[PDB]
Amino acid sequence: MSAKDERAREILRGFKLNWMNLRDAETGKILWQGTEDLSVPGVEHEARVPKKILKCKAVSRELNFSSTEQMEKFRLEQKVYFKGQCLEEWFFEFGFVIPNSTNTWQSLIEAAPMMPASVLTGNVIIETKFFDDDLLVSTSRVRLFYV
Ligand SMILES: C/C=C(/C)CC/C=C(\C)CCC=C(C)C
Repeated sequence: MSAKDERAREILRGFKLNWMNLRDAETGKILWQGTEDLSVPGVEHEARVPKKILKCKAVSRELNFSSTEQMEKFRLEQKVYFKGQCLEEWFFEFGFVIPNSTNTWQSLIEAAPMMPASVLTGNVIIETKFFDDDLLVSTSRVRLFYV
C-alpha cells in the first residue's frame, strides 16, 4: 500500500458524477440523459442509447461531477470494446479541479466513419479510466444497448 494508492483512493472517495447527457453535436438535440453515477467501479453499468447516435458524425457530452479532493490534471481514457476487442480509444482533459467544487465538463466525441446497431447492441463495453495526471483513480465499465 503506497502513498499514491492512498491518494488515488482519497480522490475516488471524494469524487461523484451527478448527471450526464449526450446531444447530437450537429442539432444539439438531447440523445441520452441519466443521473446514475456510471463512473462507480466494480459494477457493470448499463445504458440504453438511441441507435441514431451511430449516425451522428459528432456527439456533445456533458459530465457534471463533484470532487472534495484537488486534482492537478483530471483527464479520461475511454476504450470502446466490441466482444473484448478495443476498436477505439478517446482522450479527454479537464485539467485542474478545485477541491469541494462542482463542475460541468463539455467534450465533443468525433465518429469512426460502423457495424449496424443490431450487431453492436449489448456487445459494446465503454472502459473509462479516471486519471489525475498519470495517477489512475478508478476503472469503470458501461455496456451499451442501441434502441
Ligand atoms: C456508441 C458511441 C458513443 C458516443 C456512446 C457514448 C457513451 C458514453 C459517454 C457512456 C460512457 C460513460 C461515462 C462515464 C462517460
